[PDB]
Amino acid sequence: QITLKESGPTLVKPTQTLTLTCNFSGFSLNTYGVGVGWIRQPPGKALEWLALIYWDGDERYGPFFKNKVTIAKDTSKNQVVLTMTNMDPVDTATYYCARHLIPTIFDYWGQGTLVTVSS
Amino acid sequence: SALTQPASVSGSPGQSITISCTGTSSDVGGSNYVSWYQHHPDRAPKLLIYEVTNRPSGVSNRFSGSKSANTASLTISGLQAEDEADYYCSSYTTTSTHILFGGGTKLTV
Amino acid sequence: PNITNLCPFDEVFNATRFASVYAWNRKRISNCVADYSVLYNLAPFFTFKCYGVSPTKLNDLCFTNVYADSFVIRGDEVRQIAPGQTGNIADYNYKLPDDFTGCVIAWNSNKLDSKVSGNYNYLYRLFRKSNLKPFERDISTEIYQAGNKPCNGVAGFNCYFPLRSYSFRPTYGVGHQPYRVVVLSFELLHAPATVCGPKKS
Repeated sequence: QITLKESGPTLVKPTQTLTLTCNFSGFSLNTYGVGVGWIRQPPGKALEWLALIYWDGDERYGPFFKNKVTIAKDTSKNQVVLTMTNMDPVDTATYYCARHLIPTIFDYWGQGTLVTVSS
Repeated sequence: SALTQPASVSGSPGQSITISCTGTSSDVGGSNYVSWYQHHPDRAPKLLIYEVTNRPSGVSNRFSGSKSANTASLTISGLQAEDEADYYCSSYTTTSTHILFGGGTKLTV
Repeated sequence: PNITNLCPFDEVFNATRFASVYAWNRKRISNCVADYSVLYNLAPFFTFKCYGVSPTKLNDLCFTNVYADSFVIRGDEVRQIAPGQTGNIADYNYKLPDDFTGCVIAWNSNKLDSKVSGNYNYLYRLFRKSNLKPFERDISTEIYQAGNKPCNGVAGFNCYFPLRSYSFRPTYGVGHQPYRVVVLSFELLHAPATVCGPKKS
C-alpha cells in the first residue's frame, strides 16, 4: 500500500548539519510526473516549504534557503535524503515528506518527526 | 509572508459555517489549482480540496469550496466534533512556490 | 480485406514523452485495421480538424500508408499548423504542403508537461537563413552569424545560438500552456492499400 515514512534524529547541535530521510512505498520516482517535496512546521506557527525533487533531476529549493539545503534521491533504494546546515534554535520544527503533482500541490503527507536544536 | 488567514472561526454544530483564506492579487490573484487541507491533532494531513469546487475519491460531499476576486473560502455544513481540527488553505504564488498559510482551528459547541 | 490487426493509435496518443518541435519524429502506420472511434472517444480535444476528407466518413476508406507526426507547441502558435500559414514555427520547424490532405488533432496538456517553475528541456528554432521546404527536418546547431563580420568559436555580439527553450508553469494564462499536437498524413486510392477499415466487399 502507498505509505510514507521518515527517519532521522531529534537532538542536533547548532554547529552540526541536520540530515533526514524519507521512504515511499507504492510507486517509483522514475515515473513521468511525480515529485517528492519536504514540508516543515515550527510549533506556534504555520508550515513551510523547503524543497522538492523531480523524476529527471530537476531541483527547486526555497527562495530564502538556496545556499543551505540540499536534497537527493536514490530510486534503487526508494529513499530521498535532505541535508541542512547552520542550525539555529528557531529551526525546531516537525518535518514531513509528501508527494507532489502539477494539478494537486501535495497529496500524501507523511507522519513526520519533530526535531529540536539545543545543547 | 505576504499571505495570511484569520486566526480562528467557531460555529454551532448543525449549521453552515465558512472559513476564508486571503492572499494578494499579484502572487495568487486569479490563478488556479487552489487547495485546502485539514490537519488533526497528531495525525498526518490529508487532501480535501485540490481544484476549485473539486474533491478526490472517498468523497465527503458536505464540504464545499469557493473562489472570490482575491480570496478563497471553504464551507462546512452540519458540523460535528470530528470537524474540530486545524484547516490550511493553499495556492500557487508567482514570487515563490509556497503556501505558508497560518490556518484557522475549527471549534464546535 | 484479409488482414485483421488493430492499429497502434494507443502507442502514439497514450505515449509518455513528446519530442521537441525542431526534431519531431515520424511514425509509419501500415498493415493494420484502422478504427477511428477510439480516436474521437476522448472528449476534451481542443482541435480536431480534417482538410481533405470529412471525419464522419473515415470508416470506409483504404489508405496506401499512414504517417503520424507528434510534438508539443505553445498555445498561441496552435493555429500555425494549417497549410499556407507563416510565422516562426511554420517557417523553421514544421511546414505543411498546400495540397495537404489529412487530419490534425491538438489538445491542452498543462497537467503533465508543466513544471513548478518552468520546463527547460523543450527547444525550438528561432534563427535560420531561409524558409524550409515542406516536411523538412533540420538538426544542425552551428553558430549562426548575423552581421557582416564572420563568426566562429563562441557566440556573443551578433553571434546567436539558433535555438531557444520554453518555460511552462501552471501560472500562465490560456495561450502559454504546452499543447500537444499530432498530425496525420496519407494518400488515397492509387496503390495496393495496406491500411483499411472494416469492409463490405
